Amino acid sequence: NSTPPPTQLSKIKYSGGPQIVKKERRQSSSRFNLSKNRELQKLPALKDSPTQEREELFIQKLRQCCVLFDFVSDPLSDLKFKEVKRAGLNEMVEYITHSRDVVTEAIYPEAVTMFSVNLFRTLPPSSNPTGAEFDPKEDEPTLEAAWPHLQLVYEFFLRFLESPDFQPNIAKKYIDQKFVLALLDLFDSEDPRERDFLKTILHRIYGKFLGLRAYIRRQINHIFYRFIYETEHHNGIAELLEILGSIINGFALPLKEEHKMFLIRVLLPLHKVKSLSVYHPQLAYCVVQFLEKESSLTEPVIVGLLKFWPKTHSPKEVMFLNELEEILDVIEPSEFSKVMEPLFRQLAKCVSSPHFQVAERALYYWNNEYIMSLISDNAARVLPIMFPALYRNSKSHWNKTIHGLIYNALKLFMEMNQKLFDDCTQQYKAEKQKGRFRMKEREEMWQKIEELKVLLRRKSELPQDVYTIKALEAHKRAEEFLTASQEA
Amino acid sequence: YPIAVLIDELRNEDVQLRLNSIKKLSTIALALGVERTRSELLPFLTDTIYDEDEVLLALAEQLGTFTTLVGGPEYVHCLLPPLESLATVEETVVRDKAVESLRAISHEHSPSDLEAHFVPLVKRLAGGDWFTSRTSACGLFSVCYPRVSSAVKAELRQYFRNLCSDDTPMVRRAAASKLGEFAKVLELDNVKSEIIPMFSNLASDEQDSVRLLAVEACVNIAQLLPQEDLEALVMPTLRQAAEDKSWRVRYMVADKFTELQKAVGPEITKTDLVPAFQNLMKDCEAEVRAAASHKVKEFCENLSADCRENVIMSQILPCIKELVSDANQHVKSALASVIMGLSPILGKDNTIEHLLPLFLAQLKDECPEVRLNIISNLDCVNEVIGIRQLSQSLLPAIVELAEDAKWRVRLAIIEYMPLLAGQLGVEFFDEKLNSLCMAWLVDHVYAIREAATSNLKKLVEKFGKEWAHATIIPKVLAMSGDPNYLHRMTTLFCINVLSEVCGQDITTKHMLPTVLRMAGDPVANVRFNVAKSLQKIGPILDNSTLQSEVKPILEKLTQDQDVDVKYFAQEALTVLSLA
Amino acid sequence: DEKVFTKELDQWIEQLNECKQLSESQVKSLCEKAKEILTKESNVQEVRCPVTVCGDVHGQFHDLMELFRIGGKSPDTNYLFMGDYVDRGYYSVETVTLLVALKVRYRERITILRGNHESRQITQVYGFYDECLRKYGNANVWKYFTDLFDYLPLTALVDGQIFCLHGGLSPSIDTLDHIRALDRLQEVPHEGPMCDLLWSDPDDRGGWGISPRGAGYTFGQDISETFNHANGLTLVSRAHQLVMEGYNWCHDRNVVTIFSAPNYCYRCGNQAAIMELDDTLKYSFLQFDPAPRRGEPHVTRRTPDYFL
Ligand SMILES: [Mn+2]
Ligand SMILES: [Mn+2]
Repeated sequence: NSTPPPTQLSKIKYSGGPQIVKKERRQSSSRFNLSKNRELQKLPALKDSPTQEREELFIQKLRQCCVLFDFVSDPLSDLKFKEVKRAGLNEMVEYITHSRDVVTEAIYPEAVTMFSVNLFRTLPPSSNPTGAEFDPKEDEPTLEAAWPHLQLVYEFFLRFLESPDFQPNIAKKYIDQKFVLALLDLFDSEDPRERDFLKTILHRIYGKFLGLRAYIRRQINHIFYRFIYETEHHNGIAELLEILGSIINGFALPLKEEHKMFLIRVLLPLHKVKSLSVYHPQLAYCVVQFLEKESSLTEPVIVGLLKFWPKTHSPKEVMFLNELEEILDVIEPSEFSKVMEPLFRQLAKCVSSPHFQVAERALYYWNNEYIMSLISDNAARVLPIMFPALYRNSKSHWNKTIHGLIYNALKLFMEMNQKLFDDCTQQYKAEKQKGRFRMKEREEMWQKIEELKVLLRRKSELPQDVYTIKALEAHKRAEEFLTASQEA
Repeated sequence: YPIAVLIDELRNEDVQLRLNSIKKLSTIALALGVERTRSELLPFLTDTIYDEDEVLLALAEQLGTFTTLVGGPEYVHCLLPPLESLATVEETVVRDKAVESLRAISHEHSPSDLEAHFVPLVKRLAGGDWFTSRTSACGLFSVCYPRVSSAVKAELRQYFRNLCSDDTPMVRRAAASKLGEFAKVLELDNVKSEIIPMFSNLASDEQDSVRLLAVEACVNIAQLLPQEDLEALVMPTLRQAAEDKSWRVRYMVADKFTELQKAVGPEITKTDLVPAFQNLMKDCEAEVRAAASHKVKEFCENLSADCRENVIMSQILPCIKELVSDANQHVKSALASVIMGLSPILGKDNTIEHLLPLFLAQLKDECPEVRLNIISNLDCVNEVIGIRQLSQSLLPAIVELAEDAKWRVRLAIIEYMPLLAGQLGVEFFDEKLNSLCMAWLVDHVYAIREAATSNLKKLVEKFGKEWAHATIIPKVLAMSGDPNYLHRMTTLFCINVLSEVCGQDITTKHMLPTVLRMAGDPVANVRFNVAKSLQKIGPILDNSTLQSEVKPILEKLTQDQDVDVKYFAQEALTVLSLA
Repeated sequence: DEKVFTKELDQWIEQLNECKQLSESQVKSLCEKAKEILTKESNVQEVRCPVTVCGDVHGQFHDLMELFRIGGKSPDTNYLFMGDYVDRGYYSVETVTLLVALKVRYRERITILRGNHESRQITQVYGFYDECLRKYGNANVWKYFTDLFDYLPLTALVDGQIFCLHGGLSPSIDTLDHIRALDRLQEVPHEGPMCDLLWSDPDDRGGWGISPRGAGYTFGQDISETFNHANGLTLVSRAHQLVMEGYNWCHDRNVVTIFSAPNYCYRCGNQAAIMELDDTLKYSFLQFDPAPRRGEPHVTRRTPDYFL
């Protein structure tokens, strides 16, 4: 019923100055292991050939397009040898979608070999700078220079997988664990159009190859474990999480211990990376889809979010509050009472925050009548947590919008139940110095020493790269949403 | 002293109050006796605590120093239970602190309880279920190997081989990172038979992030092997790592190339490392060419002296003639930093014929960092070729760079100017280079103006006071009538550095009537720079002029309308002791 | 004024020049010292003739130290800054602390104006509130600086002929006497005369337009020609906008945009510029590149966001 949110190709808000333009961001170094001889004449067409020299002509068209050309160093070298590959790749795409019974088992090694020599390569050094002073959302993408040929290889392989005469028992000896690992290494590509085809191809490979499903899930974890704990830099975290969001919707309902350890030890520590804003709509979908699957996991998810609650990063604190409202929308009333005292001690700090975007995001929880439903059934101990946070800061805020929302939140508590208690005067003043009971014993331990809303969002004033942008809007997607894949 | 009080302070629901009460864990252990901190405090840290990772980071940093507070070096194995729990924590800054503290504790161990308490701790971390424990086990093999028995250290080699063949690449990345450090504590016949097959397997790994770490292990492995079996054990692994399909592994061979030259030896360097160096300079990736250009001086310094100038002139120099005209700017800037250093190696006549056109082609390059790096080593070519040859081939390129567009390139000529003027003589400097040093004083960039005043101090130490009085003193005194106030202060800045070197007679009779004349300047910034200069040149003048010509001017500037002129004149009256 | 404070104040400028922040109690005493100086300054400040005029710095401290190597050190060269000192950079705290400390020490040599980023709201959307959290541990230094920002003057008038301000003109202001009647001791509003003085822009459309920035207006050549004649001005210097050459003339040389942050946000690859007015009020522009970065760019595991 639900699909993961589709990953956008260009994720930078370019509403600054549009008169300044860049210089196309051309790639510098080309490739390793190229060919020497690149001579290619035009083979005869597949449709006009007789019906018995069909597969050998299709092999020779696939024996072509395995010679790699140069688009980076000399961008206009061999234009007649580049167009015969481009017309040949476009011929095989149009041949494979319309005609029937065209793939024999002698076509399966050549279509994998044509994929493995064109795309499987070592991605070039990253043109974007790295460091603590760089916003990871404002990284300009660098398009692949061989995209006149690389696009039609991705387009051919996707129509090859989705053909009705595709036999996954024959192709599983050529699409093996070495093919999958080399395909997962390409998800760090800086071209967003390349990552979009890899997301759709890996979704089809996971869907049809049941013997690779435990291997794909393990190698994705190795990508996230390096990303969380070692490098903190990967360009395709949002594309992999969109694949995993379709896997979670197909899990078997007595949920396995392998999948529960994936939520706690992989999905929850992904919230602490500095570049969470790049992949947050895809990460928040995978967390919520676990709790729709099994609501018993609501307690370790919420106490894991409060453990990774950001304190020196205010745009991430708004994203935590946005994700936490989606969890509280689907929470059970029995799970709410188990977790609400660590939950509302954090919301007391967020309502009383000096940041106006953090304060107004937590004060919008009172507009949610389902969250206010669970508060009214637990008002005996959720009100003494929230009442000092709203009453100590009713008039002391620089923004006057927060003055209205705090008064709006305070009148919903008094109409909920008449707890008009006024014991804020002693339980603050006695605990002014109850922390000074423990301070003089802290000094007593030294007595025995011995032996010594346009303005409300962060925009980018970078110059646009108008050739790269219109190339990203001209790229039609491979598939708009990823359907679920049922667990076997 | 009460255990039931501080157990709730360290379990207090505030996170910051748990952090300050656990950063003072040394003072709690100092207050407790050294026997009760073993029986109550340390089991409490073992059993109860698991919290925020900021608390666990502060806890792991304290327990590396508890070797005296626990009872001395013969009870230090009681710190091993808590430190083992912090070595398995998922966060990488706390389990790196825990493995750092585990190495400091291991030196306090006896050789008997290393095999009883520390080696079973390594074998439990190396056989853990999660990768965070197996990663922390890799850093503990070197500090516990050379002090245990032969049967125990045969088990430690088996447990390190299992980490090098791990299922996850996170542990294989950490096993290769500690392969060279672990190999330096093994005996020679065990490196030859157990380290080599596990080093050769980590260099043929499917992940290139594991393969590049085997290159850095190849430096440490080759430097403790004899030269006779470097060809049959190490060299085919290094030859296929320089031809690797990943540029990140070819980058690590080029970045560690001079270390591989010293470790392997001078004879295999001629056979295998010289043709491998030509292929790294002619590489398809610009990051590898820039890394192989940084090493082009140090590689040719350490060649064998029987064939040094023959290898450079026939194999290296045709490859660096093409890195000069390279398209990428990082490789041109990296070559220019070290290309002048191979001028003493080739000799005088080879520098004139072959290296001097390469220097002129980089003094005129379009990149400013190529021009900066080629100026900074201009003295190194000056000791090989003569000053007669430097003034013929390179001096028209230096004079042309004195009016460069980028001011950093203009600054590099000024810092070279007192060295160049001392060798050229005073009769050549006055005719062709004196107008260059005076044109820098009226430059638009202030850092060129203040580098030219310091240049004038270094020039008169090499040429004398009577050269200054006849040539450069009337040039900087005519700058006082410039209608720009930024240049009128340059006269005061020149007098601040010339007064200490031209003596009392030139300061009193030529430079002191100029600083007293512009004390009635309209701009207030010149008016306290006069008072800041009379404090500076004050001690050089005698007491007679200091009381009759300097003091009546400093008393008038304390009646000024501006507050900063009034302050700096009042400050100069106390330093000159004229109050 | 008193002598033992200035030797403490001179130590802070020397400490800040090494890119070292001040303590939280030192920022509080500094921002109250600058509050007494700025509260007796007019909404349009009178600056004398020899002065160097600077644009947006935006927290780039190492390019601010490069700016002092083109124009000169702070007591020797009279300076005039046009707001936007705390945002879009890694060292926003050390940039605004130095520029305020020069104002307390050298109140006739520095003149700091208010930009659009010296308000409470804009400085929390971008990374200055998080920078005071990361560098000081709490939100007190942010509260000290943004309360100081209310007392900063809006505009400046160099020699009665050159009008310096951050953003641009407004339909509610047509006379310099109308800027003097404003009340500036408040947070920057979302609309009004004070808001458009820090948010407007020039363009080539003519008349008042809709400022796409969301706040402010856009004014054409016919307005700046009218504003200059009604007040006796020869030039309305400004900034607020990224220009690639560092400076940019507009509107038949009636306004000039000066931007003093080279390689803006360490991405843009632009030059910077400063405008030097000499003793007879003739302008000249010095362009400069970013400072070279020196240190150890090694792999340092950043401290996480949840450690406080
Ligand atoms: Mn700005
Ligand atoms: Mn601005």
